[PDB]
Amino acid sequence: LQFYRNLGKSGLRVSCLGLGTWVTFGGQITDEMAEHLMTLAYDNGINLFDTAEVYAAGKAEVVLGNIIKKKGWRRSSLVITTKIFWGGKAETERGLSRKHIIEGLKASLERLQLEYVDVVFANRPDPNTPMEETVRAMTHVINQGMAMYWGTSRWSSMEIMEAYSVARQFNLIPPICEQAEYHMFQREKVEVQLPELFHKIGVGAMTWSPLACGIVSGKYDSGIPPYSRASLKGYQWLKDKILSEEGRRQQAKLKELQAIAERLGCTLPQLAIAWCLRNEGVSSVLLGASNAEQLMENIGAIQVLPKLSSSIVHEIDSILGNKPYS
Amino acid sequence: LQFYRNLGKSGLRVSCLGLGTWVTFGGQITDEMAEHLMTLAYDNGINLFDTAEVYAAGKAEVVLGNIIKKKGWRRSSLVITTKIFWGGKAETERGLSRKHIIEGLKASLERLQLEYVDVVFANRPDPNTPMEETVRAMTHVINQGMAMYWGTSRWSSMEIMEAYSVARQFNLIPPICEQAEYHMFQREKVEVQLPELFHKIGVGAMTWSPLACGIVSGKYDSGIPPYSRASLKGYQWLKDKILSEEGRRQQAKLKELQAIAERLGCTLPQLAIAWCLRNEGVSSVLLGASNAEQLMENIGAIQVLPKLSSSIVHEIDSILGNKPYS
Amino acid sequence: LQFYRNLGKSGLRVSCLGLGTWVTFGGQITDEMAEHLMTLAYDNGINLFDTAEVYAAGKAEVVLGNIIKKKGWRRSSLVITTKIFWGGKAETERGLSRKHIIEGLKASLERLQLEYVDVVFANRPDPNTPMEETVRAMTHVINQGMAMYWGTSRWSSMEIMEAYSVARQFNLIPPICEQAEYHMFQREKVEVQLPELFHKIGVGAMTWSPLACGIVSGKYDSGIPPYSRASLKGYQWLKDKILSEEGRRQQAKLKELQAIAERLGCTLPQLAIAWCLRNEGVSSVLLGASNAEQLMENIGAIQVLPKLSSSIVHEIDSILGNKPYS
Amino acid sequence: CERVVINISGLRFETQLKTLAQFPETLLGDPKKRMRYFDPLRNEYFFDRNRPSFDAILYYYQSGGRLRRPVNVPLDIFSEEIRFYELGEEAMEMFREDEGYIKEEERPLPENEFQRQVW
Amino acid sequence: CERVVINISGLRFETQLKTLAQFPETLLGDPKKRMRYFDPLRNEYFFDRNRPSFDAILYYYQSGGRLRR
Ligand SMILES: NC(=O)c1ccc[n+]([C@@H]2O[C@H](COP(=O)([O-])OP(=O)(O)OC[C@H]3O[C@@H](n4cnc5c(N)ncnc54)[C@H](OP(=O)(O)O)[C@@H]3O)[C@@H](O)[C@H]2O)c1
Ligand SMILES: NC(=O)c1ccc[n+]([C@@H]2O[C@H](COP(=O)([O-])OP(=O)(O)OC[C@H]3O[C@@H](n4cnc5c(N)ncnc54)[C@H](OP(=O)(O)O)[C@@H]3O)[C@@H](O)[C@H]2O)c1
Ligand SMILES: NC(=O)c1ccc[n+]([C@@H]2O[C@H](COP(=O)([O-])OP(=O)(O)OC[C@H]3O[C@@H](n4cnc5c(N)ncnc54)[C@H](OP(=O)(O)O)[C@@H]3O)[C@@H](O)[C@H]2O)c1
Repeated sequence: LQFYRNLGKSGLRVSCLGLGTWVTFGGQITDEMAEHLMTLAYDNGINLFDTAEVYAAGKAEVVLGNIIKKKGWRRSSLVITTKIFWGGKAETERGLSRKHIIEGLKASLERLQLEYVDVVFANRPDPNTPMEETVRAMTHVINQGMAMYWGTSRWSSMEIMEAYSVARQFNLIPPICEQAEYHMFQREKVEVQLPELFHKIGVGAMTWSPLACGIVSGKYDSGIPPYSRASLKGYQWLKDKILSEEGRRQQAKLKELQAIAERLGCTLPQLAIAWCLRNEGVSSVLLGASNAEQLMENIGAIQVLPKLSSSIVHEIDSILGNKPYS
Repeated sequence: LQFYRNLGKSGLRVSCLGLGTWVTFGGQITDEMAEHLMTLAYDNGINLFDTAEVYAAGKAEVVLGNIIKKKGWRRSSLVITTKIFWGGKAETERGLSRKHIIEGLKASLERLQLEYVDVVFANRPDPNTPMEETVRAMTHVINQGMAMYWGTSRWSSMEIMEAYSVARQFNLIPPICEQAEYHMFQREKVEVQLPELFHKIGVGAMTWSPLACGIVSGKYDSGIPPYSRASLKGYQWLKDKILSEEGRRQQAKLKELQAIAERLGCTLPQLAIAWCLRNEGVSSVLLGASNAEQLMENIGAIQVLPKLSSSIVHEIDSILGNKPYS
Repeated sequence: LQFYRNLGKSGLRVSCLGLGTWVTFGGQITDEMAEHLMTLAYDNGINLFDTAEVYAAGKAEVVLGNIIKKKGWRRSSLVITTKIFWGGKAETERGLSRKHIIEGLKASLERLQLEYVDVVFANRPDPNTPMEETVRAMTHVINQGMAMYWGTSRWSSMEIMEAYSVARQFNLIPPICEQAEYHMFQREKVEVQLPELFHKIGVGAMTWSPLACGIVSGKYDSGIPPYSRASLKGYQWLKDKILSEEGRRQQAKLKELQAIAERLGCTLPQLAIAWCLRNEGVSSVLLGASNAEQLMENIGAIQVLPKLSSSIVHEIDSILGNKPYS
Repeated sequence: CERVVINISGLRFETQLKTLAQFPETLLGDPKKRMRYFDPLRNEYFFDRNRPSFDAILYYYQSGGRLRRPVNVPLDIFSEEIRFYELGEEAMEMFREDEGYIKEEERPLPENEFQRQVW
Repeated sequence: CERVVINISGLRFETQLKTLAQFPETLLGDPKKRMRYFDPLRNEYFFDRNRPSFDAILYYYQSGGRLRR
């Protein structure tokens, strides 16, 4: 219904759909495609773009940066996020130490050709760095105006709660967002644990992989298509998931869901993406796309949203059989 | 009596009259007129100049900036204020989010060709942004030395109290000022609610629209003169007020007040402006003027100030009939 | 076992061996040797390089800086430390006053040709400067991003505890590290007092002079070799130690230790350096070397580390006779 | 071990989260129930209630179930607090009988419910 | 709900503003009356008075009118 929404309880307003740059930018797709993909997302009102130092060893950032600079879009109209954790081969080039958060963000910001990102994320938790150091560094880079806000990714509730608690202890800035995985086959965290953090400390969920890497598109029904992600060099891990006992158990479930899709008169991907947004707990879904067809289709998930009755939902829940007890 | 006075309890000293730039600068009047209008106000001791990102879509700021730079006035002799809230058509270009306060003020400051403003205002309250984020952003831009101080505009007492309270909670900077509407037909807030905040937390009132957009000048007695504000493209809202049942009820009251005006040997506008300053609760009145005649006349309100006996006041109160029970 | 380890409990990761620049850089050895010495240490995985404003009156810093800039090593892969206390002949050019910490670090940073060091150290305690001023200055330079972290050198537990305590009092940054002397003939502090601070407030020991200035190499058995440190102009103090009653008492003890060395099939220096790392309380040992032979040998201490059984240790303890009661 | 700040009218109490998890049916033991009193600005649970009582309420959890009325707190007041904090009817009756109030020197079902002949 | 800090000789008390608004004629219930004891630096009302008593005074408001010494 509402295309824009507060990221958690922060005053930051995001389109309910964002465009990511994992696998694709500076990697799988060309820069021409990337530009086209961004221009499309932007012209349809998407203001949220997610990247990371790790993606294509910085190249995703270079490309995203170039597009922004080429199109001459007003910075105030964009919400750019980047994630920090893996920034190089040297020992001190990874993690959430003050040294890496600073050096990492600075390197990212340079590649992006931006003075700041809107949200900077801890890309995963760091058992080797005290919370206090991490929260201080995040608070430092915001105060340096290198970020507007900060967020966590793949942290547990306790980890997020701890970060928040430490911020209140030392009068620092709490995180506003957790970037968590969410699709029909990965629900536990976003559906049980995150809403409690949202109500308690106002942290919002910005979710990733709504098509579970393309799996939910159904395209893997008969195996590994050429030019699919599972087919790419260095995605054997995914190919293995897809062709596993559990991977197949899933594709069987897709066939049933496909029935529900044709009934609402939409594609399966649209249903799945729309399914992720079905609850106000989720602030935005980060899309992935290797072409303009995939993206324009995915944007269509929004039209599906009011078609998701509580009965269509209970129906999907039955076929999936993976609704987590709260 | 005292031409300069502390803005609230801050150490900032303002002329009891300021010159605004709403409607006029970069809009209704020419840049030559604007320059002349500023030079006049300045040479008569006015140090207070109010603008906003919203005004003439930034053009008021461009013009005010040019004048300052042309006349080569010493920055330390000027008190420049700007308001932030509506800064563009994109979703993230409005409100009091950290992102917009920073990007908004920065854009303003660029247009103005200044390194800082003296006071930055929340142009209205923002229900979509937590107080903490707003107070932090305001405190951030002051620490960046982009503003000397910050203020609220059109906030309620509770909203101002909340901002103050949050500042004390997190050891941030409380606001020093509320920019509120005040004229003979709009008294409630400035006369009841604001003095309590002044005595309690030292917030001062810097009031706007002392002539209720020109209405109090009496010039609308027989209708809509050509080249009056109500006549301008995009001020139908005002034309409608003026020609309403209540709008007319008022103009009838002006005719009576006009008697009191000729008795003190001053114009009606001078009485009204002087009437706003009659209480030490009001720190400054922001004037509007489309010509030098209007401005030089309005500055004359000061001579009227000692002529305002408690009996002249009780008299005005009777004819108006709108004195708010405290 | 583990070549990299957290410096104390900070997220900063250091090679268990670092290379210092005392006596050698810009002093005893040539810049060609210095470069070669650094390139060697670096290519063997050492990321830790220690210097000080005092060393060769700034010249050690100039040389270390040049090498870094010549080799074009990525800053994020290096951990540069410098110590501050003695920065010149004028009264205000020494100590831990806000003035000197700032001016001192800034001067160092300029010489180094770096925007920041990773850790800045109080080079010794300052009885003439209140703790609060020192902790504030250290916290200031970190916030200015001139250092990532700060540490103490030659402070007592109480002094370190006091610095920590003051940081918590005023919400500042506690120190992460004490740079203390540690070798077979100087054990008391690192073995008794520092582990308590590590467990309590997470301060790590980065130790210096593992060969007690070359003494532990055994090279002084028959006196003062030419081109040895004790032979250098301005190291009479050391020559005197070496040829003292106690200095000789020690060299006799080296001869016994040499037996243990040939039994483990390593040199004496390797045993001593490895001996310093034997306990997880020690985060890194800062090496000194006047040639590439001395350095490549010293790096070999790591191979000796698993050969240090609790019985080899009790054996060394007996011959030394200086194990401190805890 | 994560810790919890409970603010009873300005009087700050601190305990461990597991100390409270020891009685999951009580208000403070139940996340959904206490969620309503959480102040995100201060990271504490605020209760606009009786100060002298809470001492014992918190000690109940720490002691693993001891519930004694502080000698300076009236009977009717302290009882109301037990009721608010939802300590449970078991803990409540143990308190009732420890406080010095006996209602059942009885055989449970005889005196009250009795006779099966409606007549 | 806006909250109020009452400082009785260093002993900090906290209540809701509506809890006090329940008795508008009393000193603490009356904005004009308590205004005199407000500390803008600390955002609290300071009273240089008896500590052991206030406990009951505040409970009076919370209990809706119970006043026990
Ligand atoms: N916070 C984190 O740790 C984290 C982790 C991962 C990702 N992310 C972010 O989240 C974003 C999510 O991206 P994702 O890769 O996970 O997205 P996804 O929705 O799970 O999958 C997108 C991929 O599936 C295929 N696909 C997309 N739309 C399709 C359609 N309509 N029909 C058929 N196939 C379609 C596409 O190309 P193919 O042809 O190659 O299959 C695309 O690359 C990333 O870009 C990244 O920014 C964050
Ligand atoms: N904080 C806020 O949300 C807020 C809101 C509004 C304004 N403000 C500020 O406050 C300032 C107040 O300006 P205003 O427009 O409200 O002022 P005003 O005093 O209510 O009216 C000024 C207008 O009335 C007419 N007028 C002025 N003097 C006159 C005179 N002596 N005789 C006859 N007509 C006269 C003028 O031109 P015409 O010929 O066109 O009538 C002028 O444009 C603004 O410039 C702005 O900076 C702040
Ligand atoms: N925090 C502080 O107050 C403090 C104080 C002192 C030092 N430090 C730091 O710690 C570092 C430790 O250096 P150090 O001078 O104390 O080191 P050391 O290990 O005690 O001695 C190194 C010196 O002994 C000789 N040597 C080194 N390896 C040898 C080997 N394998 N065989 C025979 N001789 C060998 C070398 O040259 P020669 O031929 O000239 O003997 C070298 O200059 C310094 O560079 C400095 O950065 C800190």
